[PDB]
Amino acid sequence: ENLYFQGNMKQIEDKIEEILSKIYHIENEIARIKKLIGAIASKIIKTANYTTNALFLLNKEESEIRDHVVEHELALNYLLAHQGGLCNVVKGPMCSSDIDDFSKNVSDMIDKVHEEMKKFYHE
Amino acid sequence: NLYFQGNMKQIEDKIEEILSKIYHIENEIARIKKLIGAIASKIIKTANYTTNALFLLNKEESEIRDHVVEHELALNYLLAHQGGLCNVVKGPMCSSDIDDFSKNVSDMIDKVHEEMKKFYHE
Amino acid sequence: HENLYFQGNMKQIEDKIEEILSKIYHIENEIARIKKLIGAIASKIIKTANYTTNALFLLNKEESEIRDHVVEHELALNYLLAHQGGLCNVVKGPMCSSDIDDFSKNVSDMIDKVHEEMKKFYHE
Repeated sequence: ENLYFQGNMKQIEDKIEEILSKIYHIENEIARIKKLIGAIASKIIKTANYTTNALFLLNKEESEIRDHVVEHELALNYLLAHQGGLCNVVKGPMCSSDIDDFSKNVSDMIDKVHEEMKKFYHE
Repeated sequence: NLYFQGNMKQIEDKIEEILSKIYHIENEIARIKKLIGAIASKIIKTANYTTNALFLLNKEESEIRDHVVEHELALNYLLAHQGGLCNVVKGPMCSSDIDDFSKNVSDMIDKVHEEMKKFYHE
Repeated sequence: HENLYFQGNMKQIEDKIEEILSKIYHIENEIARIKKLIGAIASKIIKTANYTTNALFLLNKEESEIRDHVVEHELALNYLLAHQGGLCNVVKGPMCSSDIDDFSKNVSDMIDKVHEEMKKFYHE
Protein backbone atom coordinates (compact mmCIF):
# COMPACT_ATOMS: atom_id res chain seq x y z
CA GLU A 1 0.00 0.00 0.00
CA ASN A 2 2.70 2.48 1.11
CA LEU A 3 5.15 0.16 -0.67
CA TYR A 4 4.51 2.08 -3.92
CA PHE A 5 6.39 5.05 -2.45
CA GLN A 6 9.11 3.21 -0.52
CA GLY A 7 10.38 1.03 -3.39
CA ASN A 8 10.08 3.84 -5.94
CA MET A 9 11.98 6.26 -3.70
CA LYS A 10 14.51 3.42 -3.22
CA GLN A 11 15.13 3.20 -6.98
CA ILE A 12 15.56 6.98 -6.95
CA GLU A 13 18.20 6.88 -4.19
CA ASP A 14 20.24 4.07 -5.75
CA LYS A 15 20.16 5.90 -9.11
CA ILE A 16 21.23 9.22 -7.57
CA GLU A 17 24.14 7.31 -6.03
CA GLU A 18 25.13 6.13 -9.53
CA ILE A 19 25.01 9.72 -10.81
CA LEU A 20 27.49 10.64 -8.05
CA SER A 21 29.66 7.70 -9.11
CA LYS A 22 29.55 8.88 -12.74
CA ILE A 23 30.28 12.45 -11.68
CA TYR A 24 33.22 11.14 -9.62
CA HIS A 25 34.77 9.27 -12.59
CA ILE A 26 34.34 12.41 -14.75
CA GLU A 27 36.08 14.70 -12.22
CA ASN A 28 39.18 12.51 -11.96
CA GLU A 29 39.13 12.39 -15.79
CA ILE A 30 39.06 16.19 -16.11
CA ALA A 31 41.84 16.78 -13.55
CA ARG A 32 43.98 14.34 -15.58
CA ILE A 33 43.17 15.98 -18.92
CA LYS A 34 44.37 19.27 -17.44
CA LYS A 35 47.52 17.51 -16.21
CA LEU A 36 48.21 16.14 -19.69
CA ILE A 37 47.57 19.50 -21.42
CA GLY A 38 50.01 21.23 -19.05
CA ALA A 39 52.60 18.56 -19.83
CA ILE A 40 52.00 19.01 -23.54
CA ALA A 41 52.38 22.83 -23.28
CA SER A 42 55.64 22.23 -21.45
CA LYS A 43 57.09 19.89 -24.13
CA ILE A 44 56.17 22.49 -26.76
CA ILE A 45 58.03 25.35 -25.00
CA LYS A 46 61.14 23.22 -24.42
CA THR A 47 61.24 21.88 -28.03
CA ALA A 48 60.65 25.36 -29.45
CA ASN A 49 63.51 26.63 -27.27
CA TYR A 50 65.88 23.82 -28.24
CA THR A 51 65.00 24.21 -31.95
CA THR A 52 65.42 27.96 -31.93
CA ASN A 53 68.76 27.77 -30.20
CA ALA A 54 69.89 25.39 -32.98
CA LEU A 55 68.59 27.83 -35.61
CA PHE A 56 70.32 30.77 -33.95
CA LEU A 57 73.69 28.95 -34.03
CA LEU A 58 73.21 27.68 -37.62
CA ASN A 59 72.32 31.25 -38.66
CA LYS A 60 75.27 32.95 -36.92
CA GLU A 61 77.73 30.41 -38.34
CA GLU A 62 76.14 30.71 -41.81
CA SER A 63 76.59 34.50 -41.72
CA GLU A 64 80.23 34.12 -40.68
CA ILE A 65 80.88 31.53 -43.41
CA ARG A 66 79.20 33.78 -45.99
CA ASP A 67 81.42 36.78 -45.04
CA HIS A 68 84.43 34.47 -45.54
CA VAL A 69 83.28 33.09 -48.91
CA VAL A 70 82.53 36.68 -50.11
CA GLU A 71 86.17 37.57 -49.36
CA HIS A 72 87.52 34.34 -50.88
CA GLU A 73 85.65 35.10 -54.16
CA LEU A 74 87.21 38.59 -54.20
CA ALA A 75 90.69 37.16 -53.66
CA LEU A 76 90.06 34.68 -56.47
CA ASN A 77 88.90 37.32 -58.97
CA TYR A 78 92.08 39.20 -58.06
CA LEU A 79 94.32 36.14 -58.57
CA LEU A 80 92.44 35.59 -61.84
CA ALA A 81 92.63 39.30 -62.85
CA HIS A 82 94.76 38.29 -65.84
CA GLN A 83 92.27 35.58 -66.83
CA GLY A 84 88.94 37.47 -66.77
CA GLY A 85 87.92 36.48 -63.22
CA LEU A 86 85.77 33.59 -61.93
CA CYS A 87 82.85 34.72 -64.11
CA ASN A 88 85.22 33.69 -66.93
CA VAL A 89 87.42 30.91 -65.44
CA VAL A 90 84.98 28.47 -63.75
CA LYS A 91 82.02 29.10 -66.12
CA GLY A 92 78.63 28.08 -64.69
CA PRO A 93 74.94 28.62 -65.65
CA MET A 94 74.98 31.70 -63.38
CA CYS A 95 78.31 31.29 -61.50
CA SER A 96 79.14 34.84 -60.36
CA SER A 97 75.74 35.96 -58.95
CA ASP A 98 75.77 37.03 -55.26
CA ILE A 99 75.05 34.98 -52.17
CA ASP A 100 71.84 35.87 -50.33
CA ASP A 101 72.26 37.00 -46.73
CA PHE A 102 69.25 35.70 -44.83
CA SER A 103 70.67 36.23 -41.27
CA LYS A 104 68.23 39.03 -40.43
CA ASN A 105 65.21 37.10 -41.79
CA VAL A 106 66.11 33.98 -39.81
CA SER A 107 66.73 36.16 -36.67
CA ASP A 108 63.25 37.50 -37.24
CA MET A 109 61.81 33.97 -37.39
CA ILE A 110 63.66 33.25 -34.12
CA ASP A 111 62.08 36.42 -32.66
CA LYS A 112 58.59 35.27 -33.69
CA VAL A 113 59.00 31.82 -32.08
CA HIS A 114 60.24 33.52 -28.87
CA GLU A 115 57.25 35.86 -29.00
CA GLU A 116 54.89 32.88 -29.36
CA MET A 117 56.39 31.13 -26.34
CA LYS A 118 56.09 34.26 -24.11
CA LYS A 119 52.38 33.74 -24.78
CA PHE A 120 52.29 30.37 -23.00
CA TYR A 121 53.01 32.20 -19.74
CA HIS A 122 49.75 34.11 -19.72
CA GLU A 123 46.95 31.99 -21.19
CA ASN B 1 4.44 10.48 6.69
CA LEU B 2 7.21 12.97 7.51
CA TYR B 3 9.62 10.15 6.65
CA PHE B 4 8.37 10.44 3.05
CA GLN B 5 8.38 14.25 2.82
CA GLY B 6 11.74 14.49 4.63
CA ASN B 7 13.38 11.95 2.31
CA MET B 8 11.98 13.81 -0.69
CA LYS B 9 13.66 16.95 0.69
CA GLN B 10 16.95 15.02 0.93
CA ILE B 11 16.60 13.86 -2.68
CA GLU B 12 15.78 17.36 -3.97
CA ASP B 13 18.85 18.65 -2.09
CA LYS B 14 21.09 15.98 -3.69
CA ILE B 15 19.76 16.91 -7.15
CA GLU B 16 20.73 20.53 -6.33
CA GLU B 17 24.29 19.43 -5.47
CA ILE B 18 24.48 17.19 -8.55
CA LEU B 19 23.29 19.86 -10.99
CA SER B 20 25.81 22.39 -9.66
CA LYS B 21 28.63 19.83 -9.96
CA ILE B 22 27.57 19.13 -13.58
CA TYR B 23 27.65 22.89 -14.28
CA HIS B 24 31.21 23.39 -12.98
CA ILE B 25 32.09 20.31 -15.09
CA GLU B 26 30.57 21.95 -18.19
CA ASN B 27 32.50 25.13 -17.36
CA GLU B 28 35.73 23.08 -17.10
CA ILE B 29 35.06 21.41 -20.45
CA ALA B 30 34.64 24.88 -22.02
CA ARG B 31 37.96 26.08 -20.59
CA ILE B 32 39.68 22.89 -21.78
CA LYS B 33 38.42 23.29 -25.40
CA LYS B 34 39.65 26.90 -25.39
CA LEU B 35 43.09 25.75 -24.29
CA ILE B 36 43.41 22.87 -26.78
CA GLY B 37 42.55 25.20 -29.71
CA ALA B 38 44.94 27.91 -28.47
CA ILE B 39 47.63 25.22 -28.20
CA ALA B 40 46.95 23.94 -31.76
CA SER B 41 47.30 27.50 -33.03
CA LYS B 42 50.70 27.98 -31.39
CA ILE B 43 52.00 24.69 -32.78
CA ILE B 44 51.01 25.78 -36.35
CA LYS B 45 52.40 29.31 -35.92
CA THR B 46 55.62 28.06 -34.33
CA ALA B 47 56.08 25.36 -36.93
CA ASN B 48 55.53 27.96 -39.70
CA TYR B 49 58.22 30.36 -38.42
CA THR B 50 60.46 27.38 -37.89
CA THR B 51 60.21 25.93 -41.40
CA ASN B 52 60.48 29.44 -42.85
CA ALA B 53 63.80 29.70 -40.96
CA LEU B 54 64.76 26.23 -42.23
CA PHE B 55 63.87 27.21 -45.80
CA LEU B 56 66.17 30.27 -45.76
CA LEU B 57 69.14 28.44 -44.05
CA ASN B 58 68.86 25.64 -46.61
CA LYS B 59 68.61 28.02 -49.58
CA GLU B 60 71.68 30.07 -48.58
CA GLU B 61 73.60 26.97 -47.56
CA SER B 62 73.18 25.52 -51.05
CA GLU B 63 74.27 28.85 -52.62
CA ILE B 64 77.29 29.03 -50.28
CA ARG B 65 78.08 25.41 -51.22
CA ASP B 66 77.93 26.22 -54.98
CA HIS B 67 80.54 28.97 -54.53
CA VAL B 68 82.86 26.91 -52.29
CA VAL B 69 82.90 24.06 -54.84
CA GLU B 70 83.82 26.57 -57.60
CA HIS B 71 86.40 28.13 -55.23
CA GLU B 72 88.06 24.74 -54.81
CA LEU B 73 88.34 24.28 -58.59
CA ALA B 74 89.78 27.81 -58.92
CA LEU B 75 92.26 27.08 -56.10
CA ASN B 76 93.20 23.64 -57.46
CA TYR B 77 94.00 25.51 -60.69
CA LEU B 78 96.17 28.16 -58.99
CA LEU B 79 98.07 25.36 -57.23
CA ALA B 80 98.43 22.84 -60.09
CA HIS B 81 102.26 22.85 -60.13
CA GLN B 82 102.33 22.00 -56.42
CA GLY B 83 99.68 19.26 -56.71
CA GLY B 84 96.47 21.31 -56.46
CA LEU B 85 94.79 21.85 -53.09
CA CYS B 86 95.04 18.39 -51.49
CA ASN B 87 98.83 18.42 -51.67
CA VAL B 88 99.51 21.96 -50.35
CA VAL B 89 97.08 21.90 -47.37
CA LYS B 90 97.76 18.30 -46.17
CA GLY B 91 94.78 16.47 -44.61
CA PRO B 92 93.65 12.91 -43.65
CA MET B 93 90.59 13.51 -45.88
CA CYS B 94 91.17 16.76 -47.83
CA SER B 95 89.41 15.64 -51.03
CA SER B 96 86.14 14.61 -49.30
CA ASP B 97 83.24 16.23 -51.24
CA ILE B 98 80.63 18.53 -49.74
CA ASP B 99 77.21 16.90 -49.31
CA ASP B 100 74.25 18.70 -50.78
CA PHE B 101 71.30 17.93 -48.60
CA SER B 102 69.14 20.79 -49.93
CA LYS B 103 66.48 18.49 -51.39
CA ASN B 104 66.32 16.28 -48.25
CA VAL B 105 65.81 19.41 -46.14
CA SER B 106 63.10 20.67 -48.55
CA ASP B 107 61.41 17.20 -48.21
CA MET B 108 61.37 17.67 -44.42
CA ILE B 109 59.87 21.17 -44.78
CA ASP B 110 57.17 19.65 -47.09
CA LYS B 111 56.48 17.03 -44.43
CA VAL B 112 56.07 19.69 -41.66
CA HIS B 113 53.78 21.64 -44.06
CA GLU B 114 51.73 18.49 -44.76
CA GLU B 115 51.38 17.82 -41.02
CA MET B 116 50.11 21.37 -40.44
CA LYS B 117 47.54 20.98 -43.25
CA LYS B 118 45.90 18.26 -41.13
CA PHE B 119 45.07 20.75 -38.34
CA TYR B 120 42.51 22.28 -40.69
CA HIS B 121 40.62 18.96 -40.65
CA GLU B 122 39.82 18.87 -36.91
CA HIS C 1 -5.34 15.90 -2.51
CA GLU C 2 -3.20 13.64 -0.27
CA ASN C 3 -2.12 11.28 -3.06
CA LEU C 4 -0.86 13.76 -5.67
CA TYR C 5 1.38 15.80 -3.34
CA PHE C 6 3.56 12.67 -3.52
CA GLN C 7 3.14 11.30 -7.06
CA GLY C 8 3.51 14.63 -8.92
CA ASN C 9 6.75 15.32 -7.04
CA MET C 10 8.21 11.88 -7.70
CA LYS C 11 7.49 12.26 -11.42
CA GLN C 12 9.34 15.60 -11.60
CA ILE C 13 12.18 14.07 -9.60
CA GLU C 14 12.34 11.18 -12.10
CA ASP C 15 12.08 13.49 -15.14
CA LYS C 16 14.97 15.59 -13.81
CA ILE C 17 17.03 12.42 -13.18
CA GLU C 18 16.29 11.66 -16.84
CA GLU C 19 17.80 14.96 -18.07
CA ILE C 20 20.79 14.51 -15.74
CA LEU C 21 21.59 11.05 -17.16
CA SER C 22 21.36 12.78 -20.54
CA LYS C 23 23.63 15.77 -19.79
CA ILE C 24 26.11 13.28 -18.29
CA TYR C 25 25.96 11.14 -21.47
CA HIS C 26 26.75 14.25 -23.54
CA ILE C 27 29.64 15.20 -21.22
CA GLU C 28 31.16 11.71 -21.52
CA ASN C 29 30.95 12.10 -25.32
CA GLU C 30 32.75 15.48 -25.20
CA ILE C 31 35.40 14.02 -22.90
CA ALA C 32 36.06 11.19 -25.38
CA ARG C 33 36.48 13.69 -28.23
CA ILE C 34 38.81 15.85 -26.12
CA LYS C 35 40.95 12.77 -25.31
CA LYS C 36 41.21 11.71 -28.96
CA LEU C 37 42.04 15.32 -29.91
CA ILE C 38 44.90 15.54 -27.36
CA GLY C 39 46.16 12.23 -28.81
CA ALA C 40 46.32 13.70 -32.35
CA ILE C 41 48.03 16.88 -31.09
CA ALA C 42 50.73 14.82 -29.35
CA SER C 43 51.28 12.75 -32.53
CA LYS C 44 51.50 15.95 -34.63
CA ILE C 45 54.08 17.38 -32.18
CA ILE C 46 56.28 14.21 -32.30
CA LYS C 47 56.13 14.02 -36.11
CA THR C 48 56.80 17.75 -36.66
CA ALA C 49 59.70 17.74 -34.15
CA ASN C 50 61.12 14.64 -35.91
CA TYR C 51 61.12 16.33 -39.34
CA THR C 52 62.47 19.57 -37.93
CA THR C 53 65.33 17.78 -36.12
CA ASN C 54 66.19 15.84 -39.25
CA ALA C 55 66.41 19.13 -41.17
CA LEU C 56 68.60 20.59 -38.39
CA PHE C 57 70.78 17.52 -38.46
CA LEU C 58 71.39 17.83 -42.25
CA LEU C 59 71.83 21.61 -42.27
CA ASN C 60 74.36 21.13 -39.41
CA LYS C 61 76.39 18.32 -41.02
CA GLU C 62 76.69 20.16 -44.34
CA GLU C 63 77.43 23.45 -42.55
CA SER C 64 80.32 21.66 -40.77
CA GLU C 65 81.75 20.30 -44.07
CA ILE C 66 81.47 23.72 -45.78
CA ARG C 67 83.28 25.33 -42.85
CA ASP C 68 86.03 22.70 -43.03
CA HIS C 69 86.50 23.54 -46.76
CA VAL C 70 86.36 27.33 -46.18
CA VAL C 71 89.19 26.90 -43.58
CA GLU C 72 91.29 24.99 -46.17
CA HIS C 73 90.66 27.81 -48.69
CA GLU C 74 91.63 30.45 -46.12
CA LEU C 75 95.06 28.79 -45.73
CA ALA C 76 95.45 28.28 -49.49
CA LEU C 77 94.57 31.94 -50.16
CA ASN C 78 97.03 32.93 -47.40
CA TYR C 79 99.76 30.95 -49.12
CA LEU C 80 99.04 32.43 -52.57
CA LEU C 81 98.82 36.05 -51.36
CA ALA C 82 101.66 35.59 -48.80
CA HIS C 83 104.36 37.81 -50.31
CA GLN C 84 101.64 40.49 -50.51
CA GLY C 85 100.92 40.24 -46.75
CA GLY C 86 98.54 37.25 -46.73
CA LEU C 87 94.75 37.56 -47.00
CA CYS C 88 94.15 39.93 -44.05
CA ASN C 89 96.31 42.69 -45.56
CA VAL C 90 95.07 42.45 -49.18
CA VAL C 91 91.31 42.06 -48.50
CA LYS C 92 91.14 44.84 -45.85
CA GLY C 93 88.50 44.20 -43.17
CA PRO C 94 87.73 45.58 -39.65
CA MET C 95 88.19 41.94 -38.64
CA CYS C 96 88.69 40.19 -42.04
CA SER C 97 90.43 36.86 -41.38
CA SER C 98 88.33 36.21 -38.27
CA ASP C 99 88.06 32.64 -36.97
CA ILE C 100 84.95 30.75 -37.92
CA ASP C 101 82.76 29.50 -35.07
CA ASP C 102 82.12 25.79 -35.16
CA PHE C 103 78.79 25.20 -33.52
CA SER C 104 78.25 21.62 -34.84
CA LYS C 105 78.54 20.02 -31.38
CA ASN C 106 76.29 22.69 -29.86
CA VAL C 107 73.74 22.11 -32.59
CA SER C 108 73.91 18.30 -32.10
CA ASP C 109 73.34 18.97 -28.39
CA MET C 110 70.05 20.75 -29.25
CA ILE C 111 69.08 17.86 -31.49
CA ASP C 112 69.65 15.33 -28.63
CA LYS C 113 67.60 17.47 -26.23
CA VAL C 114 64.58 17.51 -28.60
CA HIS C 115 64.76 13.75 -29.11
CA GLU C 116 64.87 13.58 -25.31
CA GLU C 117 61.65 15.58 -24.89
CA MET C 118 59.94 13.46 -27.55
CA LYS C 119 60.97 10.29 -25.81
CA LYS C 120 58.77 11.20 -22.79
CA PHE C 121 55.58 11.08 -24.84
CA TYR C 122 56.13 7.35 -24.94
CA HIS C 123 56.39 7.28 -21.14
CA GLU C 124 53.08 8.92 -20.20
